[PDB]
Amino acid sequence: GSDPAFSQPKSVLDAGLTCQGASPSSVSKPILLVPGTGTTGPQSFDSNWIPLSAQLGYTPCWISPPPFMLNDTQVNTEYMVNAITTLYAGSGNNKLPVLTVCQGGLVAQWGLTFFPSIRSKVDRLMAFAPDYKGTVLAGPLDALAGSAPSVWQQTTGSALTTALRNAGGLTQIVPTTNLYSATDEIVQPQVSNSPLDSSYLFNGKNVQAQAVCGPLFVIDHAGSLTSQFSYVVGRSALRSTTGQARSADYGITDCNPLPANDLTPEQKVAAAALLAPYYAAIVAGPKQNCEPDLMPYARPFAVGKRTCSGIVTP
Ligand code: NI
Repeated sequence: GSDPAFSQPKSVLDAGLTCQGASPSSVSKPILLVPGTGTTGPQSFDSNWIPLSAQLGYTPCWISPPPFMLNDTQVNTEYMVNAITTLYAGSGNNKLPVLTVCQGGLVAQWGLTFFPSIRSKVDRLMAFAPDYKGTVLAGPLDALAGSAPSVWQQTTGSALTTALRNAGGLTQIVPTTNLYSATDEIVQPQVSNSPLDSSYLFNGKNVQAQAVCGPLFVIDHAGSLTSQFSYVVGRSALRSTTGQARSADYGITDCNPLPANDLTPEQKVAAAALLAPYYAAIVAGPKQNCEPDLMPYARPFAVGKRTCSGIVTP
């Protein structure tokens, strides 16, 4: 039951993977970091989970799909599937955690859905503000002529989010923890604490910040990745014997929306001013006049949706 074929040559996918202080071919305790839209690996995790996971005993690794995750999401997924295949064997055929933010969570779940070979190679998934259903703040699909391919695909009602949904991709495939906020200014809707939210996965550990820390708790898109509450939740997921964050680990002791306590003062300042969410506004990306066609492995699950070739059919 082979994997679908990569549209990209494997050497191009290998050029996006980097382990801090080790080689991806031979590494002990790796963790895969998948960045958000408009960012590279370092731009997303420089001030937070690259130094934080290193203190927890992991070798930080990450992918940086070019250019800044603005290309087709299904191509960004190839970088991740190649990265886990590499890191899993690189640690001697041992599962590894994967930690994501924004489109990274949608990339992680796309790869787990359509590339079965990696499903038993990810130990657990820890996703901060993932947009599995996309976002409504991306505008209507009929006013994005020229916008980046991934911006088309993360627009609510896209063929990509439709196919992921109908393929069974809104169910956790490996042990997953999703930490998100109702006050996410990038990903909406996030207010229901229910399967209506873009970050919700069926059977996962879905942690909406306001459900733990109260409705008046305010935490933005970037804060969802760097807050002390995010660190304590993220650390519970990684150390858990269930592979999901445990409600007994974190609690209301931890409801602090500022950069993680174990960060340095320099790394706390950089995390409190992280503009990566809005970095894309200045970066030049690809041009796209219609939603990118779905790869043949996902086309059946979005029948009736409109992409560049026309209305998808069986
Ligand atoms: Ni983002």
